[PDB]
Amino acid sequence: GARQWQPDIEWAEQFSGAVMYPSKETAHWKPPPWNDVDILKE
Amino acid sequence: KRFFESYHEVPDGTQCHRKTYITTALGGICGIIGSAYSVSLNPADSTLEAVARVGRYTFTAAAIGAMFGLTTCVSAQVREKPDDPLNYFIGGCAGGLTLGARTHSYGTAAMGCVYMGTAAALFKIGKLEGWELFPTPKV
Amino acid sequence: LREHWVHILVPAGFVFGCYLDRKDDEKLTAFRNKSMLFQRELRPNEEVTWK
Amino acid sequence: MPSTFFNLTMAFSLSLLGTLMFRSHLMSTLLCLEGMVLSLFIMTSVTSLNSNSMSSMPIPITILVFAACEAAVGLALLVKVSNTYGTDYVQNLNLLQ
Amino acid sequence: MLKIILPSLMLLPLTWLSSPKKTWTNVTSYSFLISLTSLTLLWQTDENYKNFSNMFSSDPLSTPLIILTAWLLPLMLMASQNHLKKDNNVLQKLYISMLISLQILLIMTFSATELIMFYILFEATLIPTLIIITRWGNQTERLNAGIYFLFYTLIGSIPLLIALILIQNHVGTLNLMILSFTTHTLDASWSNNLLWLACMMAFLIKMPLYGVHLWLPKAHVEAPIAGSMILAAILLKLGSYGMIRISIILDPLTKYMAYPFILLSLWGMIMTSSICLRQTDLKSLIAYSSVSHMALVIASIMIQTPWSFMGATMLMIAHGLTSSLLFCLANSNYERIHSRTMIMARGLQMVFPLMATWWLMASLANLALPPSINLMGELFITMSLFSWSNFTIILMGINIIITGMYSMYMIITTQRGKLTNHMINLQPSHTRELTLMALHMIPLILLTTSPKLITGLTM
Amino acid sequence: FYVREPVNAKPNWLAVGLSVGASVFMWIYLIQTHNEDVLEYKRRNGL
Amino acid sequence: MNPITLAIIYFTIFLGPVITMSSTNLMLMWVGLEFSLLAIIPMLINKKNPRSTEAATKYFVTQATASMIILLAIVLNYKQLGTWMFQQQTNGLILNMTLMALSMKLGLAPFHFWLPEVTQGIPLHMGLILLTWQKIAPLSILIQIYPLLNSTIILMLAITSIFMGAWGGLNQTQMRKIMAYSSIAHMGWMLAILPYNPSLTLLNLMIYIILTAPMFMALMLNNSMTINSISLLWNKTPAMLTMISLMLLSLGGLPPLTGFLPKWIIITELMKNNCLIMATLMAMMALLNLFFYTRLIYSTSLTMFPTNNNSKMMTHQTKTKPNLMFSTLAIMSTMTLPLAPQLI
Amino acid sequence: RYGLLAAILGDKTTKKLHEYSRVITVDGNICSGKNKLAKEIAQQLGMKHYPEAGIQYSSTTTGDGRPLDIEFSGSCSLEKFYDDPKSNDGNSYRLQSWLYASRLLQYADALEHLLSTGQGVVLERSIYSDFVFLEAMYNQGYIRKQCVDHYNEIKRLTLPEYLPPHAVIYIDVPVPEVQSRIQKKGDPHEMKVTSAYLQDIENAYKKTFLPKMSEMCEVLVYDSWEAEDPTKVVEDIEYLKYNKGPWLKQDDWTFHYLRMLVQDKTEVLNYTTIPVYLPEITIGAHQGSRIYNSFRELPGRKYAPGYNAEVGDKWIWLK
Amino acid sequence: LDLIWLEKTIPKSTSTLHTNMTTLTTNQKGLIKLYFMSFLINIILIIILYSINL
Amino acid sequence: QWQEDPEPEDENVYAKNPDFHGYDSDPVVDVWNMRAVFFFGFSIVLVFGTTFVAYVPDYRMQEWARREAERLVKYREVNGLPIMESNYFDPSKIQLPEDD
Ligand SMILES: CCCCCCCCCCCCCCCCCC(=O)OC[C@H](COP(=O)(O)OCCN)OC(=O)CCCCCCCCCCCCCCCCC
Ligand SMILES: Nc1ncnc2c1ncn2[C@@H]1O[C@H](COP(=O)(O)OP(=O)(O)O)[C@@H](O)[C@H]1O
Repeated sequence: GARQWQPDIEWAEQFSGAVMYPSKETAHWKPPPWNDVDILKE
Repeated sequence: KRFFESYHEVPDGTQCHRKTYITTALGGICGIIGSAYSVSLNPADSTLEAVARVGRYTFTAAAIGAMFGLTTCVSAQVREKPDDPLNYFIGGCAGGLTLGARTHSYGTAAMGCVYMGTAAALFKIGKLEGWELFPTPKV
Repeated sequence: LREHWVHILVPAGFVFGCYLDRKDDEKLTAFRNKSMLFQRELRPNEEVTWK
Repeated sequence: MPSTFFNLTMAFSLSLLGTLMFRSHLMSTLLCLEGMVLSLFIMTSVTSLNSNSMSSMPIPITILVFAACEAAVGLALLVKVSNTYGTDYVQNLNLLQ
Repeated sequence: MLKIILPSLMLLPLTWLSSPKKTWTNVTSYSFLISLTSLTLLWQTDENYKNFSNMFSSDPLSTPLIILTAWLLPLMLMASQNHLKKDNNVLQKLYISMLISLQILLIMTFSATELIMFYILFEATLIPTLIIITRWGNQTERLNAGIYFLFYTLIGSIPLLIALILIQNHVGTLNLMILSFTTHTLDASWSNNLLWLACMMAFLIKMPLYGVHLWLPKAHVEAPIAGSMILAAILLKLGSYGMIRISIILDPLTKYMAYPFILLSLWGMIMTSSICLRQTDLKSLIAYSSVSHMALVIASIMIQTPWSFMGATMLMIAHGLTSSLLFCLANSNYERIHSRTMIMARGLQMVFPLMATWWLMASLANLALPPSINLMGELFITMSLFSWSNFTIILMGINIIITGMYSMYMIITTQRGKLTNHMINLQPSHTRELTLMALHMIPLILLTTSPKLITGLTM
Repeated sequence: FYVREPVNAKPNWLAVGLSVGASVFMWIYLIQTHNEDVLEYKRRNGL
Repeated sequence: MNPITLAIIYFTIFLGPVITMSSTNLMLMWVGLEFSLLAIIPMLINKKNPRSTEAATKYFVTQATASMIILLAIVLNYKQLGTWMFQQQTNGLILNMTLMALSMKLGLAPFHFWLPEVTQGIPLHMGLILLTWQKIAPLSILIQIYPLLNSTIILMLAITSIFMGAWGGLNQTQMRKIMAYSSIAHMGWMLAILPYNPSLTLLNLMIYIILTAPMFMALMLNNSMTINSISLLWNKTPAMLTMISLMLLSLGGLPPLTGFLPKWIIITELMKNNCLIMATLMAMMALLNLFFYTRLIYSTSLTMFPTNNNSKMMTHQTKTKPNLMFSTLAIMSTMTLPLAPQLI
Repeated sequence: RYGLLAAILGDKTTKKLHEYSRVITVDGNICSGKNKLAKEIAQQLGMKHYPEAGIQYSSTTTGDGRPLDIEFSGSCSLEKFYDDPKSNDGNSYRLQSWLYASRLLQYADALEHLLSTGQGVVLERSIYSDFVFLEAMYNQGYIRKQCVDHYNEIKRLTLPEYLPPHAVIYIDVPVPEVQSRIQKKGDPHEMKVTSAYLQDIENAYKKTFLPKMSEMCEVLVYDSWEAEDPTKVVEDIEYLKYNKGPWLKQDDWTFHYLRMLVQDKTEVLNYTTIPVYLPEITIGAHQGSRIYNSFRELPGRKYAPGYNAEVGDKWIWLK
Repeated sequence: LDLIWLEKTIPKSTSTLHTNMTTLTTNQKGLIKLYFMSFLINIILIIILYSINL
Repeated sequence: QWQEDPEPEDENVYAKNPDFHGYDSDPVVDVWNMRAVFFFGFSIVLVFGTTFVAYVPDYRMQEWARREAERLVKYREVNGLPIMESNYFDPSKIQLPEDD
């Protein structure tokens, strides 16, 4: 009848983002593209 | 350099003027260096803004330098005991407090006091016990 | 030794253990009988005091 | 020579300050980088020449041969950059933040 | 001492190689016998400590523990057969092995001649424990608890590492035998006054002192029952064993460098004892009971009088057995109740008649009822503390009154009063639950008959 | 069986013979080295 | 890559460190460093993604200026001693240059900014080479010249690196950069004992190589550059969860595992030499490194993060196996401690 | 397995390629009698005709090949897709994401057959054409905007690496006539599907899929009548010139790397499992552990192919 | 004294001290000019460290 | 919302296996996991162990010292020597710092 609490989605969310402890500005930072390739072009 | 060293030569608690001056300089020097890294990286927006930051960091550091020097020297004077880590701790205690104020935070003053003072005290002990830092290889 | 090879694991450890602890003695046998409090002279037909 | 050897050394430091203080175009840097190799080549050749140490003249040139390719690699990276951004400003090289 | 150890290692092969259905009985039955081989060390018919070999030794202080460390592995494996019986057959064999390694490591740490062998094995025990607490911990907060348990011990540990390497250079060997028969007298400098703190602080941390004990309440709360038993019975006492063997050196400084801790502990004993008085989580109350009854020990391993030391040795072995008993019965209520709250589950004796007798005897062991080693222990620490300063009785006198109050409150609001109306009906007691208890108390009754065996090095 | 057969179903018999045979060459060199060694040690020293 | 080119490059990336190590004429040591610089740049841009060109252009400029500074030291020596190699007499500033320069190529301390960024834009594979077969070369040059370098600077770069590495790592969530940061830290310990006992530098390196090489081939087995990515390891390949746990705690100094020995003997050697100031502060923040190592432990092993439904699809398909090296380098690394005396 | 050793010593894809060797996909609405054309074209050039990707296509692909239980195959129902659109649990998105993974496996298996054997490939609808179902689903209430972004992110990450279809065929029949085609085939789930939803599917192809691919590959539009006449369509394929497209630059030393990718299924869909936690996609640790700890216990799956004795593997003690 | 004062002082403070220190040291533009200058500063200080301790 | 299992109830193992001993669900393993635990637990550790521990002879010499005292007290009293002389290490052996 017990479920050692496995982490939910929210616990997981924090580890996303390009910096763990986001700063006020560094918060704006966005995780780098998984493919290691960026969208910029012009 | 013969200068900074002078701080140590005269017995502690004596010639506070020199002590405070020397301590103030070291802090200020650190201020410049610290501001420099702070400006080189995390640059400013305008030259003036950065000149200000250099000033801010320099003064704050110079202040922590002064109060450390002044408090430790005087604490020793008033207490009459020249060799005592406690003198320095009171000094480091004060130094942290100045940092706390400049940063407008009581909390920082807390950590500042404890951490900074402890460090300074250890310096006194270090000198008293002849601890060697950055020693030459003697294996 | 079939289906009982998992019951003779721990017991075997004991034996090996005892084999080593009596081997450690063999190494630390200086002062075999050269200690001051217990330095008796060898009784007839006895090889060494403590083995 | 002792006097001159100074000028060349400060030339290398002035070239040092250059490559360690970027400003816009990279090709400037690589160009500066090369200013050092010239200063090193000149100093190595000068002392070898006034030490009459002919056994070492090979080095003044090995320095240039390696430095040339080094620069070749450097420029191919540069061409690669103004093919991906087309402006070669040290300014846009910040994706890795 | 490689029979208490090699046969132990072989347990690991048995937990893995054995059938999924028969894995539990092979492991529990065999370590019961492993405990029987452990009893041979008790045969000391002379004062000379028994130096089995260069690295492995057992003296009066270690022997009473090595036997307890070997004894609890059987019990730990019997208390965790329920939870951990819902696992995948490879999570079990990991838990069983983790428990096995703890006593392998703990048996060696308590039976180690070289102090740094203690350190390497000492700080290794965290790996098995952190896995037991974090991987199988029921609550959301065990990740946090694990962090607290690793950092408080680790930050204390690196100073000891520097200190022991330091004495090796100063004296030339970390061998407890020699260090004892050699002249190591610190010189009351400012630096030595730091060495002393470096060596004692790591031991003082895992022996919760009032200042750094927050790790233990958090750790035992979410830890599984087997981890909580290990932390209270053997893990915390690792700190005490260390303080006894390390203060052989640093002989002069503790005369005056102890006041800070002694006062921290005795005032700490009162406050830790008191907050037990109103704490809603039962596992929480037992944990603070553990802090207070261990605060007495750091105040006897510092006064350093013969009686203190064996008061300490008596209490550590005794409180170890009692605490587990309390943590084990707390779990039995937790599994049927499904909540740690003390207020729920009132009246159990009405429905679980015997477990209540075990609860009563555990509480009487918790408070100092007299024909118990628990009381002999406190009576002795109390005596020496009085010798240190007659005033100490006041503070060690507020603790006795408070200790009586919380010990009986656990019995009064958990095992008496009207029954809870209809919590999930409470299934009757398993025979395992009751034995796991009987196995804790029957040894407590037997040891109280002949206290000499657990009296320490001093006497 | 498998729709996509394993690549390992019947043993790579080379991998056995260079794995088995290699190990038996190791021992016969190792055990040889020891006894040979013991001798060199004995004669080089007193015995 | 036309397999021929692959050979030429790889040979150079391998002739590069080897010439450095074998030669004594410093010049020949410099060109060994130069080749390594030329050989690594092509591989770095193999994907040729926009991030990559940035990586190489940074790595190259940082590497090139340092290479030029190392050459200047050799050129200056040539005039202070006719020899082409550092000697007892060498002017102190001449050696300090070589320390700074070589500490840039190795990326230690206040020059630690390039490494984390190039480790972020290169593949996991070329990440390993950039971290471990490119540190051998410069370190060789330092280890050879140890008797002559300054104890003060090294220590400052050592301590700084330890701190920068640790602090940097705490915030990072990208794995490539967590490793880059760890390498900065370990590199720090290595350079701390160089002035005192070079032989231990070579142990604190090998162990780092025997620890990092398994760790990265683990990160790429599932090619996860995110902790979230490595956290779903339990579904993609469950067995590596056990050893990934021990290797990362081994990378930090926890006592039962092999990783303690490098820190333990470095501390023993520094205390033997009396740096009980420096050694203490290093060991303390070394403990910060384990915090971020264990935070990853939490996500990957001790706690099971939620996974996407398509993960079931990847399970179905046979998982291409991890090379044997993983095992042999995971065990020799996680548990050799019982054999420390012979290692040192 | 294929490796640079093999590439260095012969084994080049270039010498295994022939005119009939191309990647040809035929895409249509839910009901274009597409199946027949493909098998027909396949029969024409001996092309290995790959069937339309299915929920259990991956299970048929791996090991025994017997169909897996629904929860083992990601718990996706096309059946439930239709009867419960805009479902609370989102079976429709999970169905679409599994479908994209299945065609990713199918396309990669197809490319592996193409570069190894050299036989050309017919795979019906492709990953490139999969988007039309999602576009239509977002057009109506089936999927929400982020759901779309998550699919697009997976598509952008994995699809570019694989080379484009050589040519694409378009068997088009009008929105109304497919629904009557739907009406007579027997399943009731296919019946009662939104006419507007079918409107959005074919519109998405005409608006985006055919023009886009009209440069990347030789699109061959065919009306229903041209269809059902495999001969004619087959003729036209044999008629088009395979020139325009990225395939032109595939030198042998370039194909090798592509081959080694498709050769590794675990990578083909590496980015299909990216840790983006949208709620429908998430297994969940407790359910996922049980599903894995159950899928892994199926006979022949506990251990790697060749090593599980249950199905009759032998020689394990020497493998 | 338990909970807040003995958790804010020792266990939590050390948590914060670091957290804040990582935030400043790791908030980097990523631009090369900035980073490089810092190399300049370093060379300068080390030049001095040798100079003053000549 | 994400997919996860519905709370698993805890079974009343006492509903089937009404003789449940608490060790395992299937009955024979339970019986054989208490028939071996009460036995190896109580029957040959608490009994054989206490027997052996009780018979450890003169533990830590405290059975020897109550006789050695008796012959020392017998010998010291009859020969008139002080029962516990006041210095143990003889004063003659000690070489006290002479000046101080
Ligand atoms: C000095 C002591 C140091 C510490 C020793 C004890 C801790 C060992 C390290 C544990 C670190 C990982 C902790 C969390 C592990 C989680 C494992 C898990 O989640 O289960 C899945 C995993 C792989 O699964 P698989 O074997 O493929 O089959 C089952 C599929 N569900 O299942 C497995 O991984 C099974 C194999 C696990 C490894 C077995 C290790 C057994 C314990 C080793 C103890 C060694 C004691 C040495 C004492 C020395 C004394 C001098
Ligand atoms: N991405 C998708 N989303 C939903 N359904 C899909 C998707 N891809 C294919 N389908 C299903 O495939 C069916 C069409 O296949 P069908 O034409 O019957 O196969 P065949 O080619 O054998 O005739 C449609 O009913 C449609 O629901």
